[PDB]
Amino acid sequence: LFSQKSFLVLGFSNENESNIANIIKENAGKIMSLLSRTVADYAVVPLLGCEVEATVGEVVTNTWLVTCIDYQTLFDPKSNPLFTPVPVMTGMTPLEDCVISFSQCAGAEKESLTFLANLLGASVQEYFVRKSNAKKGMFASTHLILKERGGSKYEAAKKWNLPAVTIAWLLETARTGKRADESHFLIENS
Amino acid sequence: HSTEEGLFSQKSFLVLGFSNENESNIANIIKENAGKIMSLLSRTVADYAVVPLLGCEVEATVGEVVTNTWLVTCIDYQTLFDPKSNPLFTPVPVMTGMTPLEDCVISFSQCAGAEKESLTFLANLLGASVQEYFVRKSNAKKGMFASTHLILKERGGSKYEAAKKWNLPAVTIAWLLETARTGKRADESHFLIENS
Amino acid sequence: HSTEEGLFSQKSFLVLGFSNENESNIANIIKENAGKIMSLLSRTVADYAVVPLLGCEVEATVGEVVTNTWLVTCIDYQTLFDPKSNPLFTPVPVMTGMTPLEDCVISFSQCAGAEKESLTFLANLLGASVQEYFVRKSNAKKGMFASTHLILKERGGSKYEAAKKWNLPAVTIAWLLETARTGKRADESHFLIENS
Amino acid sequence: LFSQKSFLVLGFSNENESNIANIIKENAGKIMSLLSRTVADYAVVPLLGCEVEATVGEVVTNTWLVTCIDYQTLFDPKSNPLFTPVPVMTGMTPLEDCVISFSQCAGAEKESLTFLANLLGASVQEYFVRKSNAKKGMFASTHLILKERGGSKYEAAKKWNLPAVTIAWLLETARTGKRADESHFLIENS
Amino acid sequence: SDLVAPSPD
Amino acid sequence: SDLVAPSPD
Repeated sequence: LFSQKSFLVLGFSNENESNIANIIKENAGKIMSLLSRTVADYAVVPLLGCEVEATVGEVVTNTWLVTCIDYQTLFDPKSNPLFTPVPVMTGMTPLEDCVISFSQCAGAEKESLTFLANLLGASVQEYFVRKSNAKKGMFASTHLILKERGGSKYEAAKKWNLPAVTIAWLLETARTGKRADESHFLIENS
Repeated sequence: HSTEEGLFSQKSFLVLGFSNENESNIANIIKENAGKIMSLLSRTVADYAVVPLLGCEVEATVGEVVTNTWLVTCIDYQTLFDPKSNPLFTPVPVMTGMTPLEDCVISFSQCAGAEKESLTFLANLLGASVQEYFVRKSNAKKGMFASTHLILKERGGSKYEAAKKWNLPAVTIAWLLETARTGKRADESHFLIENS
Repeated sequence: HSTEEGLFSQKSFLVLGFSNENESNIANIIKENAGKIMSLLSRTVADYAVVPLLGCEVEATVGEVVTNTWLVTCIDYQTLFDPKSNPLFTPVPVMTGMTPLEDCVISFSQCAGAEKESLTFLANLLGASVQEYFVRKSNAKKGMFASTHLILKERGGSKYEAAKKWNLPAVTIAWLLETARTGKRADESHFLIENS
Repeated sequence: LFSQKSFLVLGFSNENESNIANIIKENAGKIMSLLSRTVADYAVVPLLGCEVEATVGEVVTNTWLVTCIDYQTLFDPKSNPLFTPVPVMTGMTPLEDCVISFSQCAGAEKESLTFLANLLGASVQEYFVRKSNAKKGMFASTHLILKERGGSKYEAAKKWNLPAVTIAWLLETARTGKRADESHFLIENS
Repeated sequence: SDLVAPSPD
Repeated sequence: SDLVAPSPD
């Protein structure tokens, strides 16, 4: 799949670096050296970015790599904001009182979105609920994050009058360190 | 973009160099946006010192020296602008006593609010008249004076097209700031809006 | 909507009741928009007397008595608003010395600029605190206080929905003005944003 | 005052190190070198402690130094828990919903106690109040921390039914990362 | 119910 | 009052 493409792997622990290089080699890509050979076609970095000391082809995230392999398609890094480093105001937790459930998100995308929500202080629950329940251990949700009008959770947000917002809502919150105004990002206005 | 988030939550400010009236007005605006006001005798270093557009003395250590122009602009757009992103957000260097724009008449385009108010202050300090409307001919009956210069930020808009059509100079804000900084009327040809 | 038309072309103004600083600031703003400034000893009747929000003495005949809130609002939107279309454009009746809103905390929605500044002045005069952000719980660490009342103009928007969701009173500007006029905290139930 | 005593200064920025060495020299103490001379009588370290690589006489905090100079008395480092490194469970904020006012605390002691309260997430207000007030910008207090039965704030805590607790309460909270039970540390039981 | 289930996959 | 003041020093 990745035949004739070359990669640097940067910013990871020793173990995770070796793991990502191996996935790359299975899809026919080649892995390069420190003080490096030639400029690599792609540099794979962590989701929040890191130092990129060499001129490189495209700075991409491990989220991009796994999504390309999962759908066996070479996605443009510009087609999804999680395929390139995500700006995060360090140390800011603007969602500390929020409870998020995601809809229409899968795989690596869902993993990364969950990482970001927790980093900003929100708690993420697989199930979307309107009333806390001590016995089943679920808390009422404050936000639905999704992609399209539609689905079980969409309808629930409408019945329960809870905001159902686009992914852009979370990325803008991360970028600024302040809770974005949900009312500028409603799924209903998309 | 901030709903019901406090703009200055957990930030602290000194306010220095203003009149009693503006001091209370600035403290009051800061507090409405969740900021804290510190004392002259306070224990610690404030996050910000808020000062006049041309600056004043800041003797106590503070995090960043910023102007009320910065303060008010942030509060108006509920956005935390970087103080370095616009030269009017930190004290503006002015050669005191020079009036190099004394025969000029300026209209601004694409400037609104607090930014516009401060740019107008500067043009008047350098001796120019500022007119709200952009016209090419004085008209005594209607009380309007022709503008000599348009200052703006980007190509586009009614006053931009009017300045090309009437062949009057359209320059960046830097032109005005550069003139104030040096005390000599700067060269318009380095600042044409068309070159950018 | 006015290009390069002068906003106040052919209109004349007296400015009364302000400090020296605000007097020069108001005269300067009027002149930037082509208005004329008349003398205390002038021959004729000015089109407008510009006065403070709560008014002052107007002994000479003038066309209409208007507040700087009206002035500034007109200049900011390059629109000639009718002074009767908003009660803050002409002097506002205030029972002097009453603080009926002393335990209240107000946030405004759909008010910006000059209007918002004057409404905030009035709420502070009646003894209330005004907070920029609309929140339901005080949070000491973040320096934010819960608001007790939302004042707004129309149904809709983030703070409106938040006031319904948290079940806090959402009232028209009239509520605040009516309280000031009478010196007694008015009944919120006559002013619910939902009834209109 | 500190005639014939010698000191290492460790763990500080360059500026703060030079500042502390100067205070020491004014009270006739001597300042030692890296890979060091002899074992110093005292090592001055930050409040939360730091690495102490050399055998030294007594590990003491800058809080101890200033308190000794303020009362012109050479206090035993063991006489107050702020004179030696304070155990802090790193990253823990057990007091995040608390509002503290201090009584009977002054100078360096009050500064250090305030540092610790904020580090654990509490907000500290100079004035002790029972009702939040938006206009004067004061929030209701949850805790009084003090030393003795007595004083204005003591009496207020009783009238308002707020816990008035010993300093031990705060140090134990810091040490464990969990909010200590106020009822084990009441000033009334001291 | 009061409780909306997963995105099963 | 409802509000006890500092330890002024």
